[PDB]
Amino acid sequence: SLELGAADIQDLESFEAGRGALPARAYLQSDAPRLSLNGEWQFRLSPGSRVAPDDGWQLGEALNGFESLPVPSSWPMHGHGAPAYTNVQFPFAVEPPHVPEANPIGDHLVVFEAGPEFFPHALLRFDGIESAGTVWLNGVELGTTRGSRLAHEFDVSGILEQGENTLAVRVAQFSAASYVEDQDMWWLPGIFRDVTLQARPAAGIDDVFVHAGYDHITGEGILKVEASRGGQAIDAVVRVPELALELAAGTEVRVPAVEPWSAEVPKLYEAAVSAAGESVALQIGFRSIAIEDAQFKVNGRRILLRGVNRHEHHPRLGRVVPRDVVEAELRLMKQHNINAIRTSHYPPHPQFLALADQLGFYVVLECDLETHGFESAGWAQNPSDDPQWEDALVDRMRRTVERDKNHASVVMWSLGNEAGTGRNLAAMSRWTKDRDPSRPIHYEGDWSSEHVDVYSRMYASQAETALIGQGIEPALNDAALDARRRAMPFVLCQYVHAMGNGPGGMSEYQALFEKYPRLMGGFVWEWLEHGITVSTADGVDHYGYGGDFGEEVHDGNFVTDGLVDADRRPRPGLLDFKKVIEPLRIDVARDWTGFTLRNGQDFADTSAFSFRYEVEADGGALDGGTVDVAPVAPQSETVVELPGSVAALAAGLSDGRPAVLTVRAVLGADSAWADAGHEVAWGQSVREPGAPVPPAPVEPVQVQDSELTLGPVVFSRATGMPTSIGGVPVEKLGLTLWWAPTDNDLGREWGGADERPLATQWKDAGLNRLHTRLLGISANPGQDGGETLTVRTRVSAADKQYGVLVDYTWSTDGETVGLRTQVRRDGTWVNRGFEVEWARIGLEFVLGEETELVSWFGQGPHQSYPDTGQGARAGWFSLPLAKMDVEYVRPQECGARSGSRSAALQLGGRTLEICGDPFALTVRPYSQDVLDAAAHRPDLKADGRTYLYVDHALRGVGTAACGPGVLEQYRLKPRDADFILTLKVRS
Amino acid sequence: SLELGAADIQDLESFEAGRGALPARAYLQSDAPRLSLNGEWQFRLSPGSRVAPDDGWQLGEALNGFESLPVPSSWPMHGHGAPAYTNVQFPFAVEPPHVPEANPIGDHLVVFEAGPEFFPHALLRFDGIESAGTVWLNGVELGTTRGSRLAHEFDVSGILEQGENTLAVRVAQFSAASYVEDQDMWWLPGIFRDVTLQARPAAGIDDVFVHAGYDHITGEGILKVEASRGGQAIDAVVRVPELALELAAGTEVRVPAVEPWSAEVPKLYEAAVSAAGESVALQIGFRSIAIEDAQFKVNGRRILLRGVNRHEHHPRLGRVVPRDVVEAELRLMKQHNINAIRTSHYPPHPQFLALADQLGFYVVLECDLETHGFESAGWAQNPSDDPQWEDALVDRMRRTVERDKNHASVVMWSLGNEAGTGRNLAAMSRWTKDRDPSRPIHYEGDWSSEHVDVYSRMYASQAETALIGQGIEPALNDAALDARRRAMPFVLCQYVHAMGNGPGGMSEYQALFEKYPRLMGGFVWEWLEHGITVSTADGVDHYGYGGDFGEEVHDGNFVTDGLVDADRRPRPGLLDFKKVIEPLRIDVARDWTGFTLRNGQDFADTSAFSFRYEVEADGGALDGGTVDVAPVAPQSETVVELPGSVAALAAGLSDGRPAVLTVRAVLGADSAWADAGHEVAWGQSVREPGAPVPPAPVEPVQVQDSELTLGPVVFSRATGMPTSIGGVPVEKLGLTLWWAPTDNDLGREWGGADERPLATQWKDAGLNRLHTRLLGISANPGQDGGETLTVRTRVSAADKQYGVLVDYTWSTDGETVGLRTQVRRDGTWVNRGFEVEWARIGLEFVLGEETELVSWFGQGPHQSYPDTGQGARAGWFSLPLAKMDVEYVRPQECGARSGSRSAALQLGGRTLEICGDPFALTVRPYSQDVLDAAAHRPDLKADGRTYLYVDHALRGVGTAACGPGVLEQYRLKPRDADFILTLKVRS
Ligand SMILES: OC[C@H]1O[C@@H](O)[C@H](O)[C@@H](O)[C@H]1O
Ligand SMILES: OC[C@H]1O[C@@H](O)[C@H](O)[C@@H](O)[C@H]1O
Ligand SMILES: OC[C@H]1O[C@@H](O)[C@H](O)[C@@H](O)[C@H]1O
Ligand SMILES: OC[C@H]1O[C@@H](O)[C@H](O)[C@@H](O)[C@H]1O
Ligand code: NA
Ligand code: NA
Ligand code: NA
Ligand code: NA
Ligand code: NA
Ligand code: NA
Ligand code: NA
Ligand code: NA
Ligand code: NA
Ligand code: NA
Repeated sequence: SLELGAADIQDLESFEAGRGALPARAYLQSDAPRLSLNGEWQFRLSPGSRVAPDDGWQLGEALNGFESLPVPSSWPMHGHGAPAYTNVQFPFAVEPPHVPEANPIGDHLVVFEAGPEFFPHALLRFDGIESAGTVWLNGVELGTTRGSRLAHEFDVSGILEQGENTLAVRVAQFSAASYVEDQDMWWLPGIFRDVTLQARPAAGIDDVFVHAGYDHITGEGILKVEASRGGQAIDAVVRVPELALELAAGTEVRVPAVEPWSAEVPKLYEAAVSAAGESVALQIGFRSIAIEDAQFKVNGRRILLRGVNRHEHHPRLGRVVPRDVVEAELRLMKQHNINAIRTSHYPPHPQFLALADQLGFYVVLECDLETHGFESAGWAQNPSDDPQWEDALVDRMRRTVERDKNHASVVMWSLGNEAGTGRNLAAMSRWTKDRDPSRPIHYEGDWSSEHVDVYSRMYASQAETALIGQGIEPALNDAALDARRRAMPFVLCQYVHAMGNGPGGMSEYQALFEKYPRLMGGFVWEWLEHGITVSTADGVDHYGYGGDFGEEVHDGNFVTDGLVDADRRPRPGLLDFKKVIEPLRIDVARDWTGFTLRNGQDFADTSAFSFRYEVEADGGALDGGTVDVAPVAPQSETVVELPGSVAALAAGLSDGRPAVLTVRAVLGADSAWADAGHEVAWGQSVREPGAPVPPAPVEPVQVQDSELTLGPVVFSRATGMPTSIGGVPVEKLGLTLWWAPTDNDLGREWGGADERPLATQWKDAGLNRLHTRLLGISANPGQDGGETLTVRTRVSAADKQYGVLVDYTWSTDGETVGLRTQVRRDGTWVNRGFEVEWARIGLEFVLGEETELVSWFGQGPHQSYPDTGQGARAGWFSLPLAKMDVEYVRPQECGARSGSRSAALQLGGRTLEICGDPFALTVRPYSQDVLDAAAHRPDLKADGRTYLYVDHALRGVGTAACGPGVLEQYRLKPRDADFILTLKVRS
Repeated sequence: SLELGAADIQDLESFEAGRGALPARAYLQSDAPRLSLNGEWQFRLSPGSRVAPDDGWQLGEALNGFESLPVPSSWPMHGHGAPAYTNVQFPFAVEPPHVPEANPIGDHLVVFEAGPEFFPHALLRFDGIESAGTVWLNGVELGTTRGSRLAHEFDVSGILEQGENTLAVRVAQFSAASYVEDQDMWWLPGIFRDVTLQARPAAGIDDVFVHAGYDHITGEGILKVEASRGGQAIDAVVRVPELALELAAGTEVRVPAVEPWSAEVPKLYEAAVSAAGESVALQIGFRSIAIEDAQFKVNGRRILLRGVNRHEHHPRLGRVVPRDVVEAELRLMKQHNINAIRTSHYPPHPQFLALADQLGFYVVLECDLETHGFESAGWAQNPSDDPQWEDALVDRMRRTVERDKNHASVVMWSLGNEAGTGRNLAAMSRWTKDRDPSRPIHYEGDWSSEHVDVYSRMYASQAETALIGQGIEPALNDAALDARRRAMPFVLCQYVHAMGNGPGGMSEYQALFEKYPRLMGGFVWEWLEHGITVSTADGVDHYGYGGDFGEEVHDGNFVTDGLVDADRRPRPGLLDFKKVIEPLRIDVARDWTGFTLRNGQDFADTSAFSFRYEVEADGGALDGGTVDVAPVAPQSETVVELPGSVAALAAGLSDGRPAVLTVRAVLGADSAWADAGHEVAWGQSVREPGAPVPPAPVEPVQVQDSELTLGPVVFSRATGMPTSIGGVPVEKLGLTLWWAPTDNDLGREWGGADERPLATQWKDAGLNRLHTRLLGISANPGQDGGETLTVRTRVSAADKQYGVLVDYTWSTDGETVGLRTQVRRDGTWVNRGFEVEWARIGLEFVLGEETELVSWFGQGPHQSYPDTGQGARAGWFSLPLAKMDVEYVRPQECGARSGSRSAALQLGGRTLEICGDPFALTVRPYSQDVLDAAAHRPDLKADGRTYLYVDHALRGVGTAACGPGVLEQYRLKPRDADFILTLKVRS
């Protein structure tokens, strides 16, 4: 046997869970001496095991080819190799347990000093290594690590020396473990979490298991704190000063009156567990979880999960998320009404749990297991059902549970994600149920739900969710399993996929969640986009995605699919989600005399809120103030009278004059996660402006050689289009039926014989390449000598027989311009045997000047489409042109403001005003073809023009990239239509 | 009605065949004064009718914005606008008869002088205007033209002035006529054929209709020459000096003994038809066409059509083909055994016919009609069935027939191409049959063949052609139509689509054509690639295709689909076609004592040929000479003894020594189309070399730290691959299963539930991204202390479970290296539910040095794949590296030499020799990924390496871009395989 590297590769191809580590235990804050070894290490990268040197480097002499690297790190984020993104597909041939030849091997080394406090006994702790580590201390092999987001500890007693020590870690990117770590995220090798030296004093505490239940009938806590050393129960004293408790470890007691823990009221009691040589600090939250009557209950009450799936990602540091970023993003979640987190799809940093305990989230804590890439071969060779993987998979679940078992915020254990079905998942479940019966088990991969306590699905349609909510879903074939599952509460562990413009359809899910007790709620996919910061030539920063790093196989921008960008800037979808899940419902009376208030919280009353009202009209705020609301109990509702001045305004206002009454619930005092005045919920009553009044057509049409003039409008006799309106240059006016496809429009709509993405249906139909033919121009009798001008056109596409006849009828009294647009189908809009859907029925004005400011009356300030925009409230808004856009990583249709009644564009010295029955408003400095063609934001370029879109109809955006497409009521099928606009130019 | 251009557009949207022209007539050479107005004209381009100026330009004063342009021209070939390519799809919305707003309008003007010989009567002739012309002379509108490849004449009597005249022509690119001119070719507006002034003397001859039949029983000609003036029969004298004839026009006579016209013997008699004021010169070919017993017969004999479809294209002049290019390309056709031409899909230049008469081609003369783009809407609005188009379509057929009716070479009239079915096609057929019953009618669009005389199909499979050949195809539903069609002879008006690497499957068609009398033969699609010369930045010329000129809709390189490139350089497919259709069959005896000779001609014996033999061995030609063959009658065969020295050589040669006997039929004397010695047919008998002798494995394996040495081979212990062989640096050695897709591999294979193109099946399966894992390296006992080296690998692709185990076993005696390769499937090669086919089973050697020369024993000199290479004969060949490639416009797999037994690559100072059982040999200066990625030839770049491909198996190339894919016997399904090679390096 003559090839090199055979021994290294045999270890990497091992089915075992690594070797030499201490037993799995909790992460515990203790008074034992601790030394962080984080800092600047030395690093050397080789392309595979067979050429990785065996040159004595572990002794830190002859450091040929090492350079400085921070640890913790995801090494490709610091110029060593490159990040690589795949969703489902493995980036290596699928032949477990074998590894590819191209397998980055990273050799890490650090020299440190240990004082006498680390003797005689100490350990080394590694909180994460992707994917396989071998650890040496002073040349002595301690062992190996498997389970990339799991902790490993190694005893260094007798190996650690007083004074200088040399720690060496060889890390392989790929190993047999990669076959069970196929999460949809970047592949990023490294020592990416803390490395810590911990003294282990005699008579200490190795592990602690807190049991802190709550009896909602009596108000009592039920407390038992187990403590062990070396795997044996030990005498320790547990002290809980706030509850006046001093008790022995290992004894169960009843605490007469505790305040229970929930995400809404995350009450924690400080406790210490003390042995003669070591003391552990704990935060204890008393809460009990029960499944009863097909409901998921905490402390005796059904809860509603308002969740997100949280990955660990940083755009410049990879899997290393700095603590201040964690703290800020959790506050941002609370500020957007989120109360639940799924740790997709692996345990988080160990210090994450205390923050979730403190700030208050219901946490689904998920084991590091996903074998999704085996699905394409019908799950042949799936690790989850292969006996050779049993010890490895049970070890993952054991380490997951042991680390985090003391945290009140963890309300469910999850076995993993998209790992199919099989005997090893059943083993993991059995192990967990035996070890910790206090928490229900979650796993979506096995729909029969045989080895779980809740029924979990991902992206089940609103329709199917409604059936499950009513308990009337189709039965399993096994009647015993059906009876069990039909009696389980139901959770969407992932739903309303938040990629790009979207997600649509959130309100239809939320109405079900709030109506049906069996529906626990849902976790959006996902919290964050995994953008990675890159720069073009000339150094414009932007986010990159799959394929931007030279990957042979990748999944493009499917990793940029979140509610916030990688720097935690909200996408519009987060603003809408906040409103959809708001925990108070405020229904303002149409006569402005009061509002109905529903408290949708599970435990807290409304005493934390201040209730504010404001009345706004075109001239500004007319009135505002606070109203005193007696605290409303959870799940209750009341009517609140508004002060009489508000109704008096409603009475006085002229008919047709717009006015907006807004009632808001804000924090009355600072919380841990937001300041006093932070808005939690709102409701509105709107007095809509009257429909626009088209002008009297008293101005005649003036005929020149090549132009026509009608009041302030000049028209080309060659095209029938205006060339200027009140001095504003017009380069083009035409009908629009299409938009630059969203990420959702690039997804297939499963169901229906046509499974082309909508973007492809549009391209096949020519909707992205429409052309206009002029049929005629004629003047007609107006009023008092005036005339109207009718321009008749037909819109179609090359090689197609279907079209729409579009008639524009222009009128003017010299100041206001009336524009009537009439659209009539000419031939059936069917292509390749399927009906052609439209994006919109609208007009595109291309103006020959740049727009500085856009103002409108409608919804805002952010974008809104028919099935989104919940967070866009009624009002008057004004934005610089640049802020009308949405900085999605792949540019796509975005920025429409649906429900507009009036708009004003400032174009230098003139203002173009537009009024209509509800229309969508979009304004861009580049064309739709530039938007569509652009793959990254630097591809967008302003051309000195204004592209103004006025839509009479729009389709929704749905979630077709993953899950339901646009629901029927928001789809736009071809139809005939007519609509009126008025236009005015002020100088 | 206020829009501009309404009158111009109404004329362009007219269904009528234009106006003001003289009656259609023949193109006739006459002694009447003629003046060509070709030369430098003045030209002005406008973007559409509505802005085209009406500024008096037709009077040639105030020439604001005109510049010089040659006429004839296709104006986009001279920098005015751009060529645009579509295949089927129309480049404008389909709403006949309406035209798009973007419609290039070209205003042409020339001033010329007319002498007194053009008075009192003269006409102006236009032999082609694409697509709509309006003609003025001295400001007087003469009329308009429709039918872009048809002639129009206008009477200028009373309008032409003695002295200076001003001719003005406004030409619109698009008109209602564009809907009936949807040929797959470039859209190219212009005045693209001759413009001629012709005097019309009193007592002249306006039209002539030659009727020249042949009675094959008596050998007599049957002659009647009709002559008219002003639509009335006239007294004229017909003189045919060579036949001693002086006869009256309008009288039918029997000529006692003529020599009949055929493509093989294109006998023409010079004749003159004379009235008092004008004389016409004619070339008369006596031939009669008959359909009898389901056979297409000329002069009493069934013929075999060896055809091509000929478009008119020039890479720099567009639809203008210079006469010297026409003459040369026709000679090139004859030089490649072609005897028939279809004028796809419009009449050719009027002077083309005399050349076809003279050089000898059977011509299918096709009317300018194609409505293919209506098929996508189920032929809704198809002009061919719309009564409004009847006069326009009958006018096209009338002008087609009248122009060319006197030419012996025209043996069938065709109504058009891909125009569906309908009443107007039936009218065209009825008109033609009434006017000229001497020629059968062709039209493939109506398979029922109700209004035609032959059954025509395009790209019918070899299988279906065999059924039709035997008269056993499925019946039509109408038994009367079935009886008629089953009694028709059958022609493939298009077959073996010649796009890119290919066409495969030609031999299977040819065997049928020669076996079954009902099969008339076939016309390849097509003669030429319509490449257009363009240049990159830095000025490297290359051909462009669809999309290279900014087209919104286009069909890419589907216009580069010919046997020759646009400059008439042969593609390999033409060299193979020449051999497939060779009109003599030479079958050399295996004992080299003689050959069987079949004369496959229809009329001529073999007396025109000299029969040559040559014997070649490794050292060169051993013997050669001529053999006297008594002339063999058409459709007969004989055995010819070879001189005894040839057999004596066969006897003397050592067993296993390679030797090639070639017998060739060459022209014994110059012809009109080639020189004496031009090769027409050949046959060979080959004494194959013995299989290679692997060396005795007497050399041991030497083990170094990171390398192994086995005789002259050095191996990496990290990869198992050789790093040098006899000092030749080796960068990579690995298995190949894939090739850079051909144009055919990009086509769908209709039939079978999998209609992905093969290229897509390969991409989905990862065949374009294979990776290799090393399993082990070990030495084994050899002979006399020597050892063999076995390297075990596995080849697969990321995210796939299927692989192939590949074992390489190396041996050496210090000079020769033996390489045994064993391939074993590991898992089923099925992806997406369908079996994955392979391109090949071979090896890729990447050498670290450039190759100057490639020599081999096998077939050549050009490329050969399993279902091609008919023209590649056995022999020894040697080419510079650059000449191994094939300059297809879109680079793709090409250049393999199948059937190789030995190869030698000169790499500077060393020669690498390879021997094997038959293998395919390819050598390139760039990798397969560069080849695949390249869209035009300048994308290819040499990287300083040599890419050497040795294939044990290859698949065929088929014709899947249009018509049959690879036939079953040439497909390469996954299998297990083993093969031996020997390698030697000479310095
Ligand atoms: O973004 C697509 C998503 O699809 C789900 O099936 C998966 O569980 C998620 O991890 C993510 O990949
Ligand atoms: O102010 C009410 C709060 O209720 C919590 O349960 C939630 O996590 C917060 O996001 C906020 O909605
Ligand atoms: O190259 C594809 C070919 O397809 C045929 O159907 C057509 O008759 C030809 O003109 C050419 O378009
Ligand atoms: O030399 C025989 C010749 O026969 C003709 O019919 C044919 O057009 C030529 O290409 C050549 O084959
Ligand atoms: Na619920
Ligand atoms: Na994703
Ligand atoms: Na209050
Ligand atoms: Na809204
Ligand atoms: Na885009
Ligand atoms: Na035949
Ligand atoms: Na073509
Ligand atoms: Na002879
Ligand atoms: Na051959
Ligand atoms: Na290519």
